[PDB]
Amino acid sequence: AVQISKKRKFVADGIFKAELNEFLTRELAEDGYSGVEVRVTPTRTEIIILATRTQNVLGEKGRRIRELTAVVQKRFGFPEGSVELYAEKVATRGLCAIAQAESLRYKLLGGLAVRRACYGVLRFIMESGAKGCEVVVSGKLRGQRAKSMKFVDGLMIHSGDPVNY
Amino acid sequence: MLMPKKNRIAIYELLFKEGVMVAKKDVHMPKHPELADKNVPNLHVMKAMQSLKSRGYVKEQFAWRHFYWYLTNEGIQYLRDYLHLPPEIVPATLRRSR
Amino acid sequence: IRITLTSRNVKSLEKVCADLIRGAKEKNLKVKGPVRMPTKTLRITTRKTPCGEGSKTWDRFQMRIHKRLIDLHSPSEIVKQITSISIEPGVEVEVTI
Amino acid sequence: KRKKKSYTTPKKNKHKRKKVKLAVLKYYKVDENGKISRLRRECPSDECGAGVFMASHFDRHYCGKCCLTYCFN
Amino acid sequence: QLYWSHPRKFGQGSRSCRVCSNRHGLIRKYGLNMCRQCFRQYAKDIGFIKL
RNA sequence: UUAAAGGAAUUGACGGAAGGGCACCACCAGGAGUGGAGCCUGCGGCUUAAUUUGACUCAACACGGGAAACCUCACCCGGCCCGGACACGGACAGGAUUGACAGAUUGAUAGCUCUUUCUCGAUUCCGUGGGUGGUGGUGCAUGGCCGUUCUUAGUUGGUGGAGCGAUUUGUCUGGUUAAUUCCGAUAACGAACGAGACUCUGGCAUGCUAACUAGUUACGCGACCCCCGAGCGGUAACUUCUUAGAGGGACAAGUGGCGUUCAGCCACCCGAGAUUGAGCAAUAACAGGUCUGUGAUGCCCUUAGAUGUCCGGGGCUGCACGCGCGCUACACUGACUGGCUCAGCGUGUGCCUACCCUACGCCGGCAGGCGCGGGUAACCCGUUGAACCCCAUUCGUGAUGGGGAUCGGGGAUUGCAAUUAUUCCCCAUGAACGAGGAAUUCCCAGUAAGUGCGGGUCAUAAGCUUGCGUUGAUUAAGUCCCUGCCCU
RNA sequence: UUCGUUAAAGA
Ligand SMILES: [Mg+2]
Ligand SMILES: [Mg+2]
Ligand SMILES: [Mg+2]
Ligand SMILES: [Mg+2]
Ligand SMILES: [Mg+2]
Ligand SMILES: [Mg+2]
Ligand SMILES: [Mg+2]
Ligand SMILES: [Mg+2]
Ligand SMILES: [Mg+2]
Ligand SMILES: [Mg+2]
Ligand SMILES: [Mg+2]
Ligand SMILES: [Mg+2]
Ligand SMILES: [Mg+2]
Ligand SMILES: [Mg+2]
Ligand SMILES: [Mg+2]
Ligand SMILES: [Mg+2]
Ligand SMILES: [Mg+2]
Ligand SMILES: [Mg+2]
Ligand SMILES: [Mg+2]
Ligand SMILES: [Mg+2]
Ligand SMILES: [Mg+2]
Ligand SMILES: [Mg+2]
Ligand SMILES: [Mg+2]
Ligand SMILES: [Mg+2]
Ligand SMILES: [Mg+2]
Ligand SMILES: [Zn+2]
Repeated sequence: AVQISKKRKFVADGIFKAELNEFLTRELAEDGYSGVEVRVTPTRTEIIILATRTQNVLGEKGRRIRELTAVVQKRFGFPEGSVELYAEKVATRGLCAIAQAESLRYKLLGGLAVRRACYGVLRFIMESGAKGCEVVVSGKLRGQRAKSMKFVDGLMIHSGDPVNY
Repeated sequence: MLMPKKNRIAIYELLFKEGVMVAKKDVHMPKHPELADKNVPNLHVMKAMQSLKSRGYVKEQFAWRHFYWYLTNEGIQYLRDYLHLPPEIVPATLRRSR
Repeated sequence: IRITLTSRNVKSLEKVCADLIRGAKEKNLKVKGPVRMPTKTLRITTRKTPCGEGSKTWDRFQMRIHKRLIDLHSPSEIVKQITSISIEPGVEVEVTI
Repeated sequence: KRKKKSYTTPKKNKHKRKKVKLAVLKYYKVDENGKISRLRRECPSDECGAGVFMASHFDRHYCGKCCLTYCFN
Repeated sequence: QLYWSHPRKFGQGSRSCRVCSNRHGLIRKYGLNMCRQCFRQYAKDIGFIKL
């Protein structure tokens, strides 16, 4: 019945991807959040959440994932159970830098001081097969002026195209 | 200031049927779009949900314009007080999982 | 009867095109060519900064929307037979009879 | 800036609307210990005049729920 | 009550942003509602690349 | 009275110290200009009830995509509402908490208040704590992002020499290059980040792959001049033209000279190309800007007569003045009229909250209106019949017919509302301006400049900006004198 | 040719 252009439907889908991904990294900051994958299918719209700790996604008895299914379906326009969610456990914890920063947030919140936390995440990323990391923590640290503390080990490529992948 | 008697019981009936409430920031000042599920647009919805988020019943999340309300286990334990009025019915969040 | 494959990534476009031609060669259907549409590009120029300090330095964001069309004249039963294909989500399928 | 907005007081401190009536309201009049006599005027039949009585005025009559206003010479 | 006069069907005041309602900064007519302050952060997420 | 004063020596940082390099954001040889005149738009000073504010050398000054009639709006003037969550608690009205017609006051038919008195019913009203909000302050508290240093080429570890050690050599006398890019000399050897390499685009080509949403040769339908088998457009095969996938193709390879065996420069040819333009871009700093981007945030102010949010006006535009980016001209290589002839990016609809792109016919001189049609797009605008340019006439060195600023009258369009800002069209008034002093900006080939179109805000909507096309120069291809930066 | 001052601390 209704239709829009190909030049606008793709950017609407991309805004949907960014909306869902950043809202799930808002509300699912408790467990280890890595990313989402959404398959476009006209029968059942499948949304796959790649998470490091899948226990909070699965809930107690399959409650939180159905609640987030209701969250998606009661605004984004998918009645009668069209959107279905599926979780994926991520085995490599040290691979996802988003999960590393997400765990570093909760370690820096409840005590666990900055030197020890940075050397801990460097040791964990270096243990998990990575060639080289660089953890930079900036802000007000034990004073007034913002001390820029950088920590780097291994090998790192900064310039060119293949930095992004 | 008196909400009609159907209003609060209808929005609580919707929250009991689903467990997830959704609204936007648009309280009447640029434009008046009604709520996609109910009769009152946004302001009475926010006034009804601020009492639930302020008593520690329903969690709150925000997605760039939109308030998404999150049901809690203790949220259901305090919605037992609303469940004084109907019989004991579990909503379609806690009962079963397909 | 035509089928439009509208794609976001050209590598997955060529992969699903090779898969479709590989699955369509063995049947007794006159398979027409995957016609290369011109690439759509939505360029957006951005100030790079919330406050105006420095030179007029502009972000230049782009997309590369690709599009292919095939012609497979067949009855609707054969069309629904060809329709069931598992696909990468970077490609969208439309049919037109 | 350091702009100081001071109360120049063009107008005095005014009072808000306060809803005040008598103690109780006797709408109906009892005659001969059982017959009910009506003094005030009812509201016309526009899904308002079921038990709603209109307001008294020198030449107007005003309804409470749906705000129907009637006039007569 | 008269809370909403000025019916606001046009102009700068009608355009409200999807991200933070920054109606002072402009909102582009691209089938899109951003600020240019947040489109920079979210362009690589919605599918725009610099090249 | 004091817990240090001091000595060599090491690394930063800093010099109004020296040496060597690099840079058209420096110069040379030039081009285009600006600064001269008018206008457009920001900034300062005035004025104002308010002329909201941030930014002040590059690294502020058509920048906040900042083009404001109300919104935007944060500034003045006057007036509504609380969205005052939530806990304890006062009256609790023998259930009376919120909404308003008529008249006065107010722009208002704000029940804002008053006279009048109907209605809704345990969500109330008031107090004490607490929470919310702010384009309020603090970017010299902050995050993120950007700018600048710096698109310059510079940084670091392992083993080994020197030193007791901090440290140093490696990372360098010289040559070359855009480069700490290499060659060389070598107490240094293999290495790493950065530069290259990477990605996109442009240039060439295959009968490699292939197309009724793109064309071509013949052929048919079929019009037209000579009439003589010819010519010009309208309506069965192949990708050469259009589009896009892979692969190829260029590497200073070949020759001669300049150079130490070198690293590498110069002339020619084959070649489409003897190399195009961008993106990303280190170690590390500025106490650079942004709290006026946010539901990013620390601290301070307020929260009922509001620094919250609306409503109605004015304002950012306001003028003796100075400054900056730009536009128009100062004409005959030209202005006017008529004819002819060529594009390339890209945009466009019932939107995840308000909306187009426009063909055809008629009317009107025009700005415009009316009816009807296509397009959610290589399909429809559209074989984007653009401007510049080319041909013919007029003008004839006169502030002239160049310049069109200012100014009056009228007519159309959006918008609820255009007047002390819309915009467009017609008539008329017709200024300075005679190629611009001191100084100063950008630039090395499809490049400067002339010239038009498309996107951004948009409804009305570009003189700004981002991109695309047409025509298309002069003169260098060198240097440390001026300036700035780097290294030792 | 000339161009003044910026404490105590804070790694
Ligand atoms: Mg920092
Ligand atoms: Mg920090
Ligand atoms: Mg900090
Ligand atoms: Mg600080
Ligand atoms: Mg600015
Ligand atoms: Mg708008
Ligand atoms: Mg803005
Ligand atoms: Mg000494
Ligand atoms: Mg100007
Ligand atoms: Mg200024
Ligand atoms: Mg001034
Ligand atoms: Mg403000
Ligand atoms: Mg601070
Ligand atoms: Mg030793
Ligand atoms: Mg050294
Ligand atoms: Mg082509
Ligand atoms: Mg860097
Ligand atoms: Mg919060
Ligand atoms: Mg203020
Ligand atoms: Mg100007
Ligand atoms: Mg709009
Ligand atoms: Mg006049
Ligand atoms: Mg202008
Ligand atoms: Mg200079
Ligand atoms: Mg001192
Ligand atoms: Zn926003």
